[PDB]
Amino acid sequence: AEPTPLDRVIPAPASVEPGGAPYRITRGTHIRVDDSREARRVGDYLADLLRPATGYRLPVTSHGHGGIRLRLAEGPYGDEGYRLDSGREGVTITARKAAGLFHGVQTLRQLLPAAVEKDSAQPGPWLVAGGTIEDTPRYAWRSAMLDVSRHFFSVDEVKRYIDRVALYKYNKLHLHISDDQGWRLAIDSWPRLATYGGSTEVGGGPGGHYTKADYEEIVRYAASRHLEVVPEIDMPGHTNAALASYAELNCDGVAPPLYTGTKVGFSTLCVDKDVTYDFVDDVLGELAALTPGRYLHIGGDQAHSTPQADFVAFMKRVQPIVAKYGKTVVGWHQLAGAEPVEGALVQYWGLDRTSDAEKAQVAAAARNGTGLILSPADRTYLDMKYTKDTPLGLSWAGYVEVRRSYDWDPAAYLPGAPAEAVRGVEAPLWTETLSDPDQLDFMAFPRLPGVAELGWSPASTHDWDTYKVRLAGQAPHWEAMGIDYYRSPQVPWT
Ligand SMILES: CC1=[NH+][C@H]2[C@@H](O1)O[C@H](CO)[C@@H](O)[C@@H]2O
Repeated sequence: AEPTPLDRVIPAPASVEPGGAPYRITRGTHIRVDDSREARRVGDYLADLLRPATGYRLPVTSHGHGGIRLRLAEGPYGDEGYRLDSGREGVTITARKAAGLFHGVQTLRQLLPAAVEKDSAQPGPWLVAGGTIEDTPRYAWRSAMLDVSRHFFSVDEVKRYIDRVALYKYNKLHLHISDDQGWRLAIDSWPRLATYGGSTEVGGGPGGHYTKADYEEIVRYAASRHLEVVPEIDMPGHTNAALASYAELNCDGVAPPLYTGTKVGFSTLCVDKDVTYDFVDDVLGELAALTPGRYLHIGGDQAHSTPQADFVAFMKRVQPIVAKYGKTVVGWHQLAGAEPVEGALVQYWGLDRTSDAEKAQVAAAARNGTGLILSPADRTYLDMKYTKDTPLGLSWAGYVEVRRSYDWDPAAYLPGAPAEAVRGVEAPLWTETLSDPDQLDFMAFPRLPGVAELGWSPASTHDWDTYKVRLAGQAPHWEAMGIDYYRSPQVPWT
């Protein structure tokens, strides 16, 4: 009978001005896109979302009057923002670019009743609160990571996770496609990596890998949901799958057995063998050809078997290879202490218990111009248990309930780091313990939207007490969408 309030959206929109009567979507509603082919793709995506639960035809049309209009226009919304106007006559989403229209659609779906997400016809009514939202993002780096190395996830399961992150306006998908327990991408020049290095996973199950066509399909689908794919080939540590596949990559020339455990820090590429850099060049060159995004993530975490000076020598030689293939380096924050090249970004995954000296090394790099991606392990690691009783996940970084994950400020977080060095945030989901897509959802939700809100919303909107009510408001939508989630006692679920 009553619309959801115009402000009950995550991320919190930059500006919300409620007023006037709601729009009611009915069988006469059309989706109008004018003559833009870019807007027509967004219109078709919206019609796909709405047709099952409404049962309405919802034709996507160039001309029309009233109804839902998606309009590309010059305006003050940048590359990702939009304005959404709703009243008795219709709803109009205006933006500079298709990504902004797409973000406005993600808001519109949160404004609609939870039953709109159902996959068969529902009664409605389909109300959208009256007023105007004007919305633009705080940070440009708003990313979610999936580890498909520890347990492998199929192309369709990666698409499903893309659809989860698209709900909350993430714009980057970091795929961790190599580790000790699996190598997940076909490399034509090193064909044993995928067939043998991809042949298993944590726990000894059958593993799998993406053919180049599978990977292209993941990239294409991600782009259709306005996610830029950031692939990671972790080096020089976390390389057992590669080392097990090619004896010659090992310092002693002996291939180790495939690894199906969960320990870390034991593996290393051979920093002083020429073949090591031919291998990296070949692999990063093939990956670049599949990567229309700007970045290649070279990892750099837990190289505990690589002495410091060898780690530095290795990264000095590898960073220029990323440049050669026309991309920007991203590494885990161990790179900060190993001469990051100009323009390289580092991903901070430390926690409150990380040494002060280690924090200061990252802060010094930031002060020196190195951009920071924040993903603290005791804040935004979605594989981290909520409490001691969580049946999945890890607790190496302690326990991370919903409020802990949300309630901090990226601009005022790492001591000594300039706020302008912070490019944004990431919510990584590591998979030592997760082996099916429902377990992924149970650990991703309900913290995933909170990290998206950190990336997107203005600092002035940040407030746990009001955010938790917006978060409780998502639960019926997730139930209609088939998403399992942790029902935290911190959140006032209805
Ligand atoms: C960057 C980073 N290195 C470690 C750490 O994060 O924790 C993950 C599990 O939470 C683990 O899988 C990974 O090897």
